[PDB]
Amino acid sequence: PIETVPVKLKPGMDGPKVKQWPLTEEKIKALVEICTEMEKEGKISKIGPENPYNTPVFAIKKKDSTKWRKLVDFRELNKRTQDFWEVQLGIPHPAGLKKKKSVTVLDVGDAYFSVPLDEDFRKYTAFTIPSINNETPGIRYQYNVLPQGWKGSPAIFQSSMTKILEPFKKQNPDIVIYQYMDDLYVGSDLEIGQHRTKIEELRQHLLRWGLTPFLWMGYELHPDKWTVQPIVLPEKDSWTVNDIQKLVGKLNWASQIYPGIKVRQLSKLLRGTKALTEVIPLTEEAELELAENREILKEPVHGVYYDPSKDLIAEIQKQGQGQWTYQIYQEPFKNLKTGKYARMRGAHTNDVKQLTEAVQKITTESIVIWGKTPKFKLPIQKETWETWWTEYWQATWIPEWEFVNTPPLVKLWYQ
Amino acid sequence: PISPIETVPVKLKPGMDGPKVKQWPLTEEKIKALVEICTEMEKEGKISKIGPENPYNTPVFAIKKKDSTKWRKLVDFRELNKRTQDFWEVQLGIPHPAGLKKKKSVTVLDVGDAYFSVPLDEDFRKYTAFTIPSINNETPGIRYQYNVLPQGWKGSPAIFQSSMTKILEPFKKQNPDIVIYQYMDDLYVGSDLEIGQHRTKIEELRQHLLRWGLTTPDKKHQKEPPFLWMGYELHPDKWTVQPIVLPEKDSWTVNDIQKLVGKLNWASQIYPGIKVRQLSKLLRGTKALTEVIPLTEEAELELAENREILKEPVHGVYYDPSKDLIAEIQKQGQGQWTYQIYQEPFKNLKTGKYARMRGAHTNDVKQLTEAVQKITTESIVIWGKTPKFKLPIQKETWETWWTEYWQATWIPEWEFVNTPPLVKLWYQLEKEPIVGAETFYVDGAANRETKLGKAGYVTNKGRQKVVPLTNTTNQKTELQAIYLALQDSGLEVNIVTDSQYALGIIQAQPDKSESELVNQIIEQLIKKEKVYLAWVPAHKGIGGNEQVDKLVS
DNA sequence: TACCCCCCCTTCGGTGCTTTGCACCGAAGGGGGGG
Ligand SMILES: OC[C@H]1O[C@@](CO)(O[C@H]2O[C@H](CO)[C@@H](O)[C@H](O)[C@H]2O)[C@@H](O)[C@@H]1O
Repeated sequence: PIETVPVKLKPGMDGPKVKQWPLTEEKIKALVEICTEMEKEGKISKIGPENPYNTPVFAIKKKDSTKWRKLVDFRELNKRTQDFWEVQLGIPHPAGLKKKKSVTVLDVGDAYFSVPLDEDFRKYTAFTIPSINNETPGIRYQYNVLPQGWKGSPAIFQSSMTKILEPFKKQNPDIVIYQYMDDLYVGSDLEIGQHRTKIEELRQHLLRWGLTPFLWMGYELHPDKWTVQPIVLPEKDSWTVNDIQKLVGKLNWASQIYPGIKVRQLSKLLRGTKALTEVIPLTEEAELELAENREILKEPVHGVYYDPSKDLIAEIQKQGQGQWTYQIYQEPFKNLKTGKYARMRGAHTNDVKQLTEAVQKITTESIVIWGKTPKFKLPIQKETWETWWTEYWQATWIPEWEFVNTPPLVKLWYQ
Repeated sequence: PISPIETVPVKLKPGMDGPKVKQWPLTEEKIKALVEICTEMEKEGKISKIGPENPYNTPVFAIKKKDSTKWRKLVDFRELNKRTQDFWEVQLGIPHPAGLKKKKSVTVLDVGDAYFSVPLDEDFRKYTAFTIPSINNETPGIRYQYNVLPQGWKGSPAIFQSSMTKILEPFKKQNPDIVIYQYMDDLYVGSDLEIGQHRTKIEELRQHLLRWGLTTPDKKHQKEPPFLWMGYELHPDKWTVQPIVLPEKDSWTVNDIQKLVGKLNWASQIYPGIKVRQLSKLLRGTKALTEVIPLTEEAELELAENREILKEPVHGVYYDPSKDLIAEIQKQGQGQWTYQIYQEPFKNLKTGKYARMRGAHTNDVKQLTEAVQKITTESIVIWGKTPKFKLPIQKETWETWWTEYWQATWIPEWEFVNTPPLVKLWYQLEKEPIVGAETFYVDGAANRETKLGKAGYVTNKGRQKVVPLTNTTNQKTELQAIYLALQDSGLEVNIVTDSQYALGIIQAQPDKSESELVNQIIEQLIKKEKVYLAWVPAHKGIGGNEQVDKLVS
């Protein structure tokens, strides 16, 4: 007896049509089981070819979880769905969440299944289960309820959600709670045990509505401890021609970010034609120029701030030795954050696993800080990525990405 | 009395209306055989005759069934197809024999007259209307509308196929001891049941289908092996392809080579070692399908080697889930690779090739990686898992490649197999400048309008060169200047360029290129003991970079 | 003078940095195969 929030698409846009990609045996086995059970309970229903629309589906295991979890890639539907900001259904983002000492991430997406979905919008949720060696043609379903991974779901459910958390919030006013897609981010300044306690409280509090993948899991962050990786100029006593050439290259590039940077005096040291390995002393003029440049790199870039209306973009560079650098930005050369990752899972064995972890870490950070996922520029071949990435994906959301090949002529973000 | 097959709702695209195309003129033999058929359709209830309230029409025609006395009826619905709603196709891929497990008992049957056994959507029937000339248009002629899925309609395959699937669904579920492969109307059925119990189950399947109005004519019912399925022949312990016909024709059109390469690809799935490179190269060009092509000396050797492989019959085996999958790859040269997938030695599940050349400049390691990726995906399609790989590349070679390369890259669990030719890196650039090696500051430039340019260098020992160049570009001169430095330097050299373009190419360690100049540079790089490449910004008055910039500008 | 699916090889135009040339990539039309 619950009425449905009507939903439209952006005008001038059809629904998603995206081919299902091949799935491993274990993932298909898991999907058939889950989709069979979901069909019993009315959450999904079979459909035919007369529905033109399709969305890819696969399955994942969250970190340190042994049970499969259905994951639909709604990225195409989400972009084509009406922005719920215009409908006022948008979820505001707390600035203080990144300030908390601990933030736990709960998967609440299970709740959304309780809410029916607008009948006319259901056709857009269509997906297709494949089979090994194409024994059967694809078996199509669509959603009768709010699907996990759809941007509309947390919005339409927000009403109910605020109500359920009302007592907990008021009992614990110093705790920050933010909702993004299927996840709940809960911050506090408490001691860890106290924090973990209050998280368990919030869970039982959720069962009280429950009675009236699974919720038990949680993941701890410490955003207060997050660091940045600025641009740095090496310190040397003696400089070769090569060193100074690299420095000039690096500085000349950096000047796109910090305009006050000057290579004139250092470039002069390069005046002759010399062996790369020759040691040359800095002139009196060049030493200050370097020093004056170093200070400019200490201070922050001017007129760089977050614009809520602009998309976030993330770039990643492979630095070797399991080291990875990244920059988050809206407009080029104005970076909102810079960072470095090292010794992640797959370090010194698997590049793709490491990059997958990097992408998940960066998205997580972006969600906490700006309440947004960036579009990624990935340093890898399309086919390489597309082959292995679903094997390592532990997250309930999928960010946007594109593929780039960029030789590091200057080692800019790492030395 | 049949259980009726529920109709599939179908619509035209919004604000679009049914087709009116009328008819093109027909030859009498065609118009004649046509009208006899329309009558049979009317009788059996596949079609209804009332035409007067219907503004719509679409052409019809006829052509003979292959090497048969019989005339076939076809409707050209292309205009309706445009105006009809899009469908989502449920056929995602083709089943492959190497994915079948071994079965004691096997049957292959087809459903008779598939499309015409499925009722069309009541409201959509009117748009299917068509007009036959009575006798050469002398008199008005017969008008009809389809009561079932017509041939030529884009929605027919998806709709039949889906209906076919819904009928089978209860039967599969209540007989888990059976395996059914439905491709469209074509069925493969297999079991470990005793043939009697199996002959029984088949007939139940046959009645179940008849109950919904789907016949399975005895003519299309395969009982005894070899079973002809999906273009293959299925024996009990082994499978193979149906025989391949190679044109031996001594005068080759464009179209001849196309057909030839086409069948070779098809053969490659089982017959190991097939190479289409030189044959395909005969085909690259503007030539029209009729132009006759002389076979090159290599292409004739390629075609020759192919025949030698095909002379012998080959069989694949079936799949044993208990055992791991093994994928083994070999380099065939010229960017050609073949592989074998197997569980036990010398018994191939299947084989294949990867010849694809992507990118202007590449190397064997990139290509091997790509081959690994295609094989991984193909394997996941057929067996739903990734095979363990055996590759002609040393662990250190691979380790040096992927750790130093600036793009993320990986290969799943694999082991080195020593099977020349081995994949290796042909040169490695120094990470640091070389002490005591001559430093070449290189540069090149071209005039946009004249297409004339210069390439040159100056070194720290006073050595200098400038060379004039015609019909060139900035990018070419930049590579040229690096080529000169490599030619004019000893076994160890430092090279300083401002060219992002040139360094981008060379730092990826290409062993092969579509560019002759790049190949020449590669040839020099292989001869060197040590090379250090370095980039500096232009127009900063750097190094010999200022000095050589003036020389060539 | 028709319809739906998959594959390889080539060609060709769009797209974005290597920049006004060059490299990449997807679409489409040739061929093979299936119904
Ligand atoms: O890897 C990119 C690849 O994914 C596809 C198909 O799944 O599209 C998905 O990824 C895109 C990149 O973020 C999204 O823009 C798109 O909405 C999503 O479906 C392909 O389109 C693309 O080649």
